[PDB]
Amino acid sequence: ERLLDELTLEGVARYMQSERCRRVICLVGAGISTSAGIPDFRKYHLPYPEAIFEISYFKKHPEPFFALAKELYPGQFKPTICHYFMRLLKDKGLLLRCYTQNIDTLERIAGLEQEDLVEAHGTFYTSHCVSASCRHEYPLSWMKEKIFSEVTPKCEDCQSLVKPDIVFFGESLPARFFSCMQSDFLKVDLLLVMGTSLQVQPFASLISKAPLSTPRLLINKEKAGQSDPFLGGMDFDSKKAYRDVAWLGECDQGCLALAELLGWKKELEDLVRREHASIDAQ
Ligand SMILES: NC(=O)c1ccc[n+]([C@@H]2O[C@H](COP(=O)([O-])OP(=O)(O)OC[C@H]3O[C@@H](n4cnc5c(N)ncnc54)[C@H](O)[C@@H]3O)[C@@H](O)[C@H]2O)c1
Ligand SMILES: Cn1nc(C(F)(F)F)cc1-c1ccccc1CO
Ligand SMILES: [Zn+2]
Repeated sequence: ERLLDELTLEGVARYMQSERCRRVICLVGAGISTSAGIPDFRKYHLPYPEAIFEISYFKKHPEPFFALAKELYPGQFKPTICHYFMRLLKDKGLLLRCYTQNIDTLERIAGLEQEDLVEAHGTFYTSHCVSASCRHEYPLSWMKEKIFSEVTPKCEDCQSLVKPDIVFFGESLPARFFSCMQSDFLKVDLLLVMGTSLQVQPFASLISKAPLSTPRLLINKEKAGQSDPFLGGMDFDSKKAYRDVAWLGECDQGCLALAELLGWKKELEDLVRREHASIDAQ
């Protein structure tokens, strides 16, 4: 009946190395970056505490946002074992797409390219002048220098405010999300959900966009995605369970176990160690 021979990580690895599994979509959240030192990120006289992340207030008073940005700026941008496992998926020719709710750029530092990524909530990687007639793009280095010097970032062409490409409250989701969703989920063979509680919509509903036969593996500290008894959910434990698997623990250790099952543990170790060595050497 089912594509997985058993509702275990071993069954998922066997399915992955079968000829049936060619296209893997990753859905990742804050949990895949806590081991990197980036925790769950989410005087100025704010009218309401959400104003610091609402677009209108930012364009009126951006200084609070950038003060918070200096306070939260990471001491290092070192992706995790999980990030590099996704890079390995890319190298092995199995990665259809990575949908991320994170803005910390670690997916790109790990070697995932823009075509590989749907950054559902944007990113700090790129910033743009807020003027529609200009839209000058600035890199993260420029923005970091502005934030650390405590100088509000202004466009060099038109002197307008420059905003990191994260999706503020009152901004729309990137259209790439919907277009890529409509195409990708016709093609997915395996859904790999890592480090997210699947509570924020519409990113959570993504799991219901997979075909009914598509196996779905959750690597997370706690079970998530099951239908809420109060209000296509994950079914790990019922007698009708057939495709959903939960590996409970650190995302790094779950990806290590999966790589070991796949025979990739040495490749993953070498990749992580060389990339971390190059980051430390900057
Ligand atoms: N780094 C970031 O970019 C970041 C951080 C915090 C919040 N957010 C915002 O939160 C929203 C998305 O929510 P979400 O689902 O990503 O977060 P969430 O807090 O709802 O879920 C994260 C999940 O990961 C688990 N987890 C944490 N550390 C883990 C680890 N080391 N190993 C395994 N599991 C671990 C947590 O227990 C939790 O179940 C977006 O609005 C996003 O902008 C982003
Ligand atoms: C500097 N900064 N500022 C914010 C905000 F103000 F929007 F919350 C988020 C971040 C940021 C940037 C890069 C990596 C990780 C994070 C989140 O810890
Ligand atoms: Zn400009």
